[PDB]
Amino acid sequence: MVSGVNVSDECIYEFNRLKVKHLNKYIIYKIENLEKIVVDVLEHDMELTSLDNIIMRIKNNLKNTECRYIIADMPIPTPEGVLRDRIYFIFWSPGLSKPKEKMLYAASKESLVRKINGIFKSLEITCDINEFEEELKAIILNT
Repeated sequence: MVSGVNVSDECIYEFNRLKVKHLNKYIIYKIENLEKIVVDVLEHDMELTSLDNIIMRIKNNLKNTECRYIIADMPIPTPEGVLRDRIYFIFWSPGLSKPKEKMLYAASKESLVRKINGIFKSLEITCDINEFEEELKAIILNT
């Protein structure tokens, strides 16, 4: 939809540091004051290797009552497999987030994604925070 939020330049700055300079393992973005998409969290630990561990770390930054966009460089072995890093974009949209926020995040998602080239897969997760970790894994693993 046509709601009124724009995208801060630091957003793409950090994504590029993740994608190109591999200095970030994941970035969590949020809408600040209902009108600007901004960086909420950056994981600089480029020595984080486990998928399950990265999913756990992301989960600990999320809540049942607020929407987030997450970009994560996921360490994923080929059907071989030689661990290839894939960029996932995740729209966390839990049920207990208020509607004003749910709609705004959904209506703004495109504004963010269309600036972010190189995404391996874009995902929407709307389960309870208790199943976040299992659901993301299931999705990632079922191709």
